[PDB]
Amino acid sequence: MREYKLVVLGSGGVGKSALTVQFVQGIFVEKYDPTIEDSYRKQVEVDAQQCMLEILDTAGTFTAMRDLYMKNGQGFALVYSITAQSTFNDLQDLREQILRVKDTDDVPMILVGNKCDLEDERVVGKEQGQNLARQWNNCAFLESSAKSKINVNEIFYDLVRQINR
Amino acid sequence: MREYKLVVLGSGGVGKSALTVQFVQGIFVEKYDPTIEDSYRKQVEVDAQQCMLEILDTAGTEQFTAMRDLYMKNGQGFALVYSITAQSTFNDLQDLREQILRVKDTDDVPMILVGNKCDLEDERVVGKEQGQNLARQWNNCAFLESSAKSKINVNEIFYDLVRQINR
Amino acid sequence: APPGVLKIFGAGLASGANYKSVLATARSTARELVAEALERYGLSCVDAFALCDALGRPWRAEHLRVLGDSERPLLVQELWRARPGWARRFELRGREEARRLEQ
Amino acid sequence: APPGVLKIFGAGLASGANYKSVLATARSTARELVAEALERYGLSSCVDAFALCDALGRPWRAEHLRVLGDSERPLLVQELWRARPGWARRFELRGREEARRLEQEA
Ligand SMILES: Nc1nc2c(ncn2[C@@H]2O[C@H](COP(=O)(O)OP(=O)(O)NP(=O)(O)O)[C@@H](O)[C@H]2O)c(=O)[nH]1
Ligand SMILES: Nc1nc2c(ncn2[C@@H]2O[C@H](COP(=O)(O)OP(=O)(O)NP(=O)(O)O)[C@@H](O)[C@H]2O)c(=O)[nH]1
Ligand SMILES: [Mg+2]
Ligand SMILES: [Mg+2]
Repeated sequence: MREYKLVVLGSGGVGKSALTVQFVQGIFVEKYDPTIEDSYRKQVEVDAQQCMLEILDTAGTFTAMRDLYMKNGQGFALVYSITAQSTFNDLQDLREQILRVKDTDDVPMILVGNKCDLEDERVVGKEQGQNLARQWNNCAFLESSAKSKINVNEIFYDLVRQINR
Repeated sequence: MREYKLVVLGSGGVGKSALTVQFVQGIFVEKYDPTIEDSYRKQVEVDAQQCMLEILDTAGTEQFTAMRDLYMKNGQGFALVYSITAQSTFNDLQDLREQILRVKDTDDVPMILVGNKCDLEDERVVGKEQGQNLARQWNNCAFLESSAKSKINVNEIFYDLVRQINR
Repeated sequence: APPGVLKIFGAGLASGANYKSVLATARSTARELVAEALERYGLSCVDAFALCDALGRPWRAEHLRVLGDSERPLLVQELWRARPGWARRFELRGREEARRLEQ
Repeated sequence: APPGVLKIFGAGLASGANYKSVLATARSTARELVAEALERYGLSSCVDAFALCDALGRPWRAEHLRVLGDSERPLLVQELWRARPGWARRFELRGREEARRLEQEA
């Protein structure tokens, strides 16, 4: 079995932990406990292949430990809350830091817009997410909800597919 | 203040701990319990200069001690100790003498030959003429007979080693 | 006295979990962290669980030591290391099974 | 595994004594060794007042220590762990109260 090391990054309260836990355990985390650093191991079939995912659930609220995430991780999910405008703005500097630390403009990645089930609460429209995805060397993009299990599997699937090239 | 590494070697029961505890703590030990490996530190003056001595009170139990190899390599001065009460202790010394001379690989090692329990004149098996001749044989070696009970030559054993190490 | 992060491993405690991390000061205790980790794996109950210093190599812990309640685990981590060759981790285990595996 | 020897340091109990060392097996407990150490230092259950300590520091006086529990097997404690780089490590025999204090504030 081939291991893929994946990293979930983004500002506090966006749903990195909820996305990870939904993917790995199949339950929805309601409580808000800010993560320090959780790690998960899940086996998936991704295109006729048995893959072993190590997924790093990182801290929103720890710049010291951040450099090690980026040096060792092969795939990165950058996650924002469609509810929270600021969370989107903070992603720009995350992209640039991954690229700075790895020294390549060609890193497997996916821009994740979380909380799409909170439709009556949008502050970041799908257009905004695509426009940045475009600017980011035409990077991959999804809107997701960890509550209703929408594109949750996609996030980590797409990442594996990308490393596979 | 120079550090002096001193090893008290010999067969069991000869009075190794006794000599050391006397020299160091000023008291004479009662009962007899097998030493694994003990270490003492005492500051004393020799010739106008105050010195630090690490004394290693070693094991009688030769079969249970392969650590012999380390402390011969490490030690700067040796006091080979036999009781004048048991002949084995004296005979089991030429072995030890050569073992030191082999490891350091020289006959010119600071050394003092020591015949302990000289207060027990009545149970003497090893003569003084025997002890002194073995010293002449051992590349004209330093020799004393000492009593840990009577304070005979106790400090003179350790001062002599220091004096021999001064080079 | 620096505040580092301790990776607390869940030796069969929350499905596909591997470790949850916990911030620890030089004044933090085992018992304070067993508390912080238990509500982190989502599991007083505190009394029946133990923070463990596990050692193995190349998994299966070859030996472990259960930490005392008073012990400061940051110092246990930062001031000691495993045998060279050997790996080391902190482990949250039920008290029963932890004491059982010390012997 | 091997029936090794452990130097138990007598950081001030009897003047002169640097260390006295005991035999320890893989099954030898801390309390067993406290009992043999006190006997060898010259000191019915005066054992419970004394502690076997895993001490550490730069090379000397100890910068941090840990009091072994009575159940703990000391040969394993020294064999399976090591000090961090540049640090010395020795077993110490101490009064339990002295030890529990230093275990908390150093
Ligand atoms: N309705 C809804 N709520 C969500 C969704 N995703 C996450 N949440 C909620 O948002 C809150 C924060 O979620 P969490 O996963 O902890 O976000 P986080 O990015 O891991 N926070 P941190 O980085 O500080 O550890 C929780 O109450 C969680 O239930 C979603 O898709 N829909
Ligand atoms: N009369 C007399 N008795 C002595 C003298 N030195 C030691 N003893 C006695 O002989 C016994 C053994 O002495 P000890 O110092 O234990 O010898 P050891 O060489 O250290 N034994 P081991 O090597 O097994 O630890 C003790 O009970 C001690 O009192 C001495 O000079 N005179
Ligand atoms: Mg989180
Ligand atoms: Mg002795």
